[PDB]
Amino acid sequence: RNLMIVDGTNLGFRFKHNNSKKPFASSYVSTIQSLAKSYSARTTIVLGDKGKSVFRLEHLPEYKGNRDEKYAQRTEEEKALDEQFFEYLKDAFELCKTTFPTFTIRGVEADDMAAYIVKLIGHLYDHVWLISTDGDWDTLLTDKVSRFSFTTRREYHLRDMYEHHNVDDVEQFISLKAIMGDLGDNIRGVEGIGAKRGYNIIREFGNVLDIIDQLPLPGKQKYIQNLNASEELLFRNLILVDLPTYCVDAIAAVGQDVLDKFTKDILEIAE
Ligand SMILES: [Zn+2]
Repeated sequence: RNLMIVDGTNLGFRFKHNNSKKPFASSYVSTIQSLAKSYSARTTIVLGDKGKSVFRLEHLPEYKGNRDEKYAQRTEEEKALDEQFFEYLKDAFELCKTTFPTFTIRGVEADDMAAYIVKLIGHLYDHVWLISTDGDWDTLLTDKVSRFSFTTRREYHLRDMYEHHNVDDVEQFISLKAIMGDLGDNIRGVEGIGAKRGYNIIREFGNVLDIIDQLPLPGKQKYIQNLNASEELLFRNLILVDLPTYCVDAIAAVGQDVLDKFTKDILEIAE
């Protein structure tokens, strides 16, 4: 029997993209019942997001400050549609409450909880299935932990780290994010360095903490020059992207008590 951790808000947004008018709460859970059946999910855990990441906002005050700007310039109809979605989502998460253990810790991101659960109980199962279209969740991939994106109807395994992410492992994917950047979450990257360039640098010099040791790096390229002055940016981004290493801190940032209850609840389910 396997473990299934769903990315609630993420799946919800997929139901929005398919249709912004029609409610989805019913299909949502049913779809999750189908997936659990297929992946012999003996245990199923639904997780959604609730608020900005307290842990991230600390190391980067402007973290995700771009998604706010986008809502500021939305018309009445747009903000309306947006509000609808979030309503239908709240309903969707309520429906789940009747079938699957659901969780929402305001101030903690979903990936932070999924990563904490994976660590905490991942060993109690034969496999762990992450249900998300978000490839950032691929930082949890192991030979016993895999992801499944509906948008592509494809499942992603560790061996697929290069084709899908331009890197070779979980540590390189973290270093690439920290070096490259992440527009979607509004995280500044080394100006001039992208996926292909970032990889090559990593392949030749190693992970971030290894590249910091070697700065300045040889080369007369501007991105190689920009790199040599991003040390501060690198240390920062690394914390924001290194999910498996900072997930316990990310949750504890909202209370040594909230972390305790969530720990108790998980194991109280994986038993
Ligand atoms: Zn997420």
